[PDB]
Amino acid sequence: EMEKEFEQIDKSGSWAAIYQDIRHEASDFPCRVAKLPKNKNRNRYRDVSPFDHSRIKLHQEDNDYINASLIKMEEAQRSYILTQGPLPNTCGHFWEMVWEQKSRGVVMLNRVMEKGSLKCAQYWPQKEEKEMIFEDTNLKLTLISEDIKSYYTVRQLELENLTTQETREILHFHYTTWPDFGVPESPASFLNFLFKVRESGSLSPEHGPVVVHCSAGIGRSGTFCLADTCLLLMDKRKDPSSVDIKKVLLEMRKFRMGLIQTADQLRFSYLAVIEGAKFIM
Repeated sequence: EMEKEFEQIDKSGSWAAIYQDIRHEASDFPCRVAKLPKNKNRNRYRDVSPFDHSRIKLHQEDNDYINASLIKMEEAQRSYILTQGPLPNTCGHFWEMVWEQKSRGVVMLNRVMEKGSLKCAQYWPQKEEKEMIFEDTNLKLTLISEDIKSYYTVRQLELENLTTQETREILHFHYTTWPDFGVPESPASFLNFLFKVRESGSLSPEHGPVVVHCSAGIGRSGTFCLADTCLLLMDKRKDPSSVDIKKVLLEMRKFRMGLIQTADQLRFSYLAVIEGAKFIM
């Protein structure tokens, strides 16, 4: 199984080398809209832009820009919208997207503050009596319930379109235990978090694409999507050992750049997929 390849990369300590080749082979498409001056304040990092061909467009006649890419996995029959962590001024857009794309879940893989800095705005309400209102996109968000576990937290939020008065329930899955530096020591927690999300039905086809974010929306976000898809494939293909992580990662990078930011996260993905293959099988 790919575990063989895994143990061999380790024996050779050639991860950084395997990871680099991935970067070189990675697709490179234009990001015209993202780089336009009017959308400058709408991007978190200068080096993390969405390709034009796959960016999510807000349903605003005005400005339809939001740093977010739709990753469409044909064979796995799975789609994800990867995005950067909401900025002070793009929280309304963020929710407008969730609303227009008919998303059921939002997966957060970072803490609001990491390494003594703000990795993203507080875009959801912390107390149920203090709803939030985004006047620019005309949406209301209310905390309904919050369940705090050891490595993650699940929140039931209510999103209302103040325009149409229509209401929807968004499940917010927050992975709170990713270390400030490096990757998790054990894929155990990550895989459970993944399974929790799957169980919610947030990944299922009847709903829009699950929104997934980190700070840049490529590192931990890549890991999440890559593990999920690879597991689905091993799960539906006649020959599970035929699933190639490297080929899938490149298929994903056709939709958003930089997924998996380190040779170390790459290893961890390999790890997660393998352990997850065992818990399933």
